[PDB]
Amino acid sequence: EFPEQVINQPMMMAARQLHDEARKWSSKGNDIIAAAKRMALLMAEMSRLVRGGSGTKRALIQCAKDIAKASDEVTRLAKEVAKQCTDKRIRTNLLQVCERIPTISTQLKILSTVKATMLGRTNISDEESEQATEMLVHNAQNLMQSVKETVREAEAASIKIRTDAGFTLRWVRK
Amino acid sequence: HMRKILIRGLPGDVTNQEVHDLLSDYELKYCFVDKYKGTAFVTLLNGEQAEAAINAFHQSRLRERELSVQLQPT
Repeated sequence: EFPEQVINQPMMMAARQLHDEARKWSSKGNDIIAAAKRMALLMAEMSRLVRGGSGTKRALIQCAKDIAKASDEVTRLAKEVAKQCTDKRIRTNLLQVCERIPTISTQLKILSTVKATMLGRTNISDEESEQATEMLVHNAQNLMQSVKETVREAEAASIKIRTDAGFTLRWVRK
Repeated sequence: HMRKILIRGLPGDVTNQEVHDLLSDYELKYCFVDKYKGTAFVTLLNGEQAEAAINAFHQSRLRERELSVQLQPT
């Protein structure tokens, strides 16, 4: 429900790739999916902000902060799922992929800051500015890839549950 | 002029509620939020409401994002 194709093609691409993996499921009773959908929507806002020129400084910053908020919740919940999983194979893969999330999301706040201050500047070099933007896209690509890998191993680890009493996300295909 | 305004620059994770809260001081007759575009299409009670909305809300900040409120491009 994001649509086909003044943004940043590769950020929107990454935004869309996450969106599609999470739109596969209903958000109802699955905050992992709700958060994932949110991040994807804020990633899209970012490719837009990445052209912004100015007035985008403050926004670009807030936006990156927003995103990190969303990942912190994907992680937090991914962990409760892993804590309920009874399959070492899966419980492991889950923790593995969701550990990096926080890190990637932090690189993202940092990279976005440099980018923000660079916005407006005329003195900054050509090579410097297109490079700032490409580390952003790179980090964004990997943040999205990580969030979507979680969601899939979160779903896999929803299968063998220690107690139906503990935590549970709702996995209902749309 | 008209009573239709269009808002640009909304947050990525904006909700319809937030828009309605934003313009809590007006009578919404129509309200369509485009989450993929961060743009809203509101329709107000009359010419004056659309004016006051534009004036209060063009260039203000919504969660750290600068808004651009203007008459729906006709």
